[PDB]
Amino acid sequence: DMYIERAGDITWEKDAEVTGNSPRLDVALDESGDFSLV
Amino acid sequence: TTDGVYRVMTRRLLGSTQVGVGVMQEGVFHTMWHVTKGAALRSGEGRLDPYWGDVKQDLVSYCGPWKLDAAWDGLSEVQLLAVPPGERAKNIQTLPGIFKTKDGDIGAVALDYPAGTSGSPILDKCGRVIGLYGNGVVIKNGSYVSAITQGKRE
Ligand SMILES: N#CCC1=N[C@H]2CCCC[C@H]2N1
Repeated sequence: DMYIERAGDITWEKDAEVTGNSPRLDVALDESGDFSLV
Repeated sequence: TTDGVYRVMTRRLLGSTQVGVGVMQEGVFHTMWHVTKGAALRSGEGRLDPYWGDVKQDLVSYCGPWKLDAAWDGLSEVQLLAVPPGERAKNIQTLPGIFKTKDGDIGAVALDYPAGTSGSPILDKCGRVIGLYGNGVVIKNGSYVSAITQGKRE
């Protein structure tokens, strides 16, 4: 039995930690909702 | 049922385990299908029943139709409002990459978090939810990249 609990407001935070790269990838999406690399 | 970000928990396994995250907006709860598998949810003493879902999109809404319609502009940095298991909600700013598919391009965020972080919202600079994090792929270098998954508002 699953339940939900509030974790916060949805807001943009000024000066949040900035990380991650921006990869451009060729992908395929199957009928089961799984993404894969082409 | 106040608007905001929520953890999705279960007591079926050892202790209390966070299986995902979701967004309450306009009285509707939004998460990824793989988090709940379409099961009903509890909110305090009340029950939330599924209303719409699609395995291929990997999305599900409760109490009403999908309400989130904002889209990534294809240029600006966004924020993942990550809600990791047993940890406080935290904003992470990033410039999305792209998933190129035979049916069009989708934004993608290259950030890695525990599986139970699935359903955390990705936001634009106006605080609008442009999609949910948690359905993606493992690339060559072993890095995880999530699609920015957004539903359709009928
Ligand atoms: N939500 C989320 C992110 C995530 N989900 C797992 C899927 C397989 C790769 C390792 C994990 N990273």
